[PDB]
Amino acid sequence: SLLNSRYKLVCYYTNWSWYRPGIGKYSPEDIDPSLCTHIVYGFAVLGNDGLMTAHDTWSDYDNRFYERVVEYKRYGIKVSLALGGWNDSAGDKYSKLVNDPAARAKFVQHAVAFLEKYGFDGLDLDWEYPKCWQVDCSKGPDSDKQGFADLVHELSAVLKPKGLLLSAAVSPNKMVIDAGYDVPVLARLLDWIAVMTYDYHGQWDKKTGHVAPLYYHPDDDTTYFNANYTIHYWMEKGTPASKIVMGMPMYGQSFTIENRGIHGLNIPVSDGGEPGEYTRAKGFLAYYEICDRIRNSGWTVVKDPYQRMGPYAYKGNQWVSFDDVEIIKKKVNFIKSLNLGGGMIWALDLDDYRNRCGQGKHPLLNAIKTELLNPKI
Ligand SMILES: N[C@@H]1[C@@H](O)[C@H](O[C@@H]2O[C@H](CO)[C@@H](O[C@@H]3O[C@H](CO)[C@@H](O[C@@H]4O[C@H](CO)[C@@H](O[C@@H]5O[C@H](CO)[C@@H](O[C@@H]6O[C@H](CO)[C@@H](O[C@@H]7O[C@H](CO)[C@@H](O[C@@H]8O[C@H](CO)[C@@H](O)[C@H](O)[C@H]8N)[C@H](O)[C@H]7N)[C@H](O)[C@H]6N)[C@H](O)[C@H]5N)[C@H](O)[C@H]4N)[C@H](O)[C@H]3N)[C@H](O)[C@H]2N)[C@@H](CO)O[C@H]1O
Ligand SMILES: *[C@@H]1O[C@H](CO)[C@@H](O[C@@H]2O[C@H](CO)[C@@H](O)[C@H](O)[C@H]2NC(C)=O)[C@H](O)[C@H]1NC(C)=O
Repeated sequence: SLLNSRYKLVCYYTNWSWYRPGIGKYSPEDIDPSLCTHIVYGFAVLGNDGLMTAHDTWSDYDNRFYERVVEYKRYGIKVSLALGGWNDSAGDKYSKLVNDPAARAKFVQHAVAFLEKYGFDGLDLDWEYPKCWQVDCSKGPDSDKQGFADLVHELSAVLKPKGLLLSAAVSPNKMVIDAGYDVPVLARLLDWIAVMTYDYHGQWDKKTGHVAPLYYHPDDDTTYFNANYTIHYWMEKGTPASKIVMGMPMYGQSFTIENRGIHGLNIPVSDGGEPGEYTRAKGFLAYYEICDRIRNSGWTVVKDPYQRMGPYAYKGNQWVSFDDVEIIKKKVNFIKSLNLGGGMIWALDLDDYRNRCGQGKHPLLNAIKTELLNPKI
């Protein structure tokens, strides 16, 4: 079992996946307890009073979603609550908090009481990002770095004596890592660091690219935009391998390409791809939306024979890059070879949990589990 192994498999849960039609609906009881060692509930948010608060009272509270995910502690899974996420990280409110010691002191006592009220095992910090607010390093003050480090210390000082966990989801981008993170302090105090080794490329690049390359590719604009560089950089900055869990995407980045005639990497893009029926977000497709396009709508798949990155698929002017089972096995062997703490997925509700594509239920996540449990490297 994963729980008896030397590896973590940290699964993000998202409360908003409930609000999807038909088979895209995901509920707490859809969580497969054999596939995760840790479940992280996305998200709670930062209230205007500087205190953590529920993001969606109808699900989290009225329909007892918090309690129904904390249910999984009964299997020996550790269940944490994540604070933040992309939308909540817009603007200055996390910076205002961490630069104000009085506000941090108030926040910390309330946050631990909040976790204990609902039975969470710990807190996951997902501020995107200290200093580089929503990856704009011109926006935030340098002092976000020390402020975040002191927030992590102050949370640790209250959580650790109670046996509660503290983790963070962190940038894979060199520039953001350098500006936002006091890596030695975080590495010492956090129980794990979930490196978000995905979203390296997307519609914002104005050209096609892979959501989550593992190794450098000769046509890359930089040597930094791949999981191999990112994970080694976190270690170079002072993170122990055992503290790192490597993120893997259960989804793809989609693109509307400018001309249907060329369809390779780095080709011009006019917009995000057309939204999926279930996830309804331009530029984004769940794995179960992608595999259906390939299986039943004739999308053409291009693989990398050197396995530096997963596949992409295209049809007409639509183009999506994503991870398949093959590249996932390669990434998990990479995790094992570096003796990392384990793997992480974003997110439970985006894998093909319903077996819509006939590859079995949870094909990507089961591929991770099987390779993590395989002794050979
Ligand atoms: N009541 C119910 C409700 O509950 C429910 O509501 C739901 O709630 C949930 C939760 O809030 C919602 O989910 C969220 O949905 C959103 C989508 O709508 C998601 O948003 C996305 O999030 C992802 C991340 O998770 C974002 O991804 C990021 O995107 C940005 C860009 O947008 C990327 O940032 C860019 O990064 C690149 C590098 O990668 C960087 O480029 C560099 O810039 C530098 C500096 O400028 C350059 O350097 C210079 O270069 C030149 C030459 O090269 C030199 O001369 C210079 O010297 C040099 N300095 C360099 O070239 C580049 N390397 C860019 O600058 C940077 N901007 C970022 O990386 C990427 N991570 C994404 O954008 C978001 N859209 C969100 O994640 C979800 N959680 C849910 O949707 C919501 N509905 C409701 C549901 O129905 O129902 C109610 O009932
Ligand atoms: C994985 O990433 C690491 C580190 O970024 C690469 O190892 C480096 O190899 C390059 C060759 O230029 C050197 O810059 C460093 O001297 C190496 N560092 C270490 C610690 O070996 C490694 O090449 C990358 N792997 C692949 C397969 O691309």
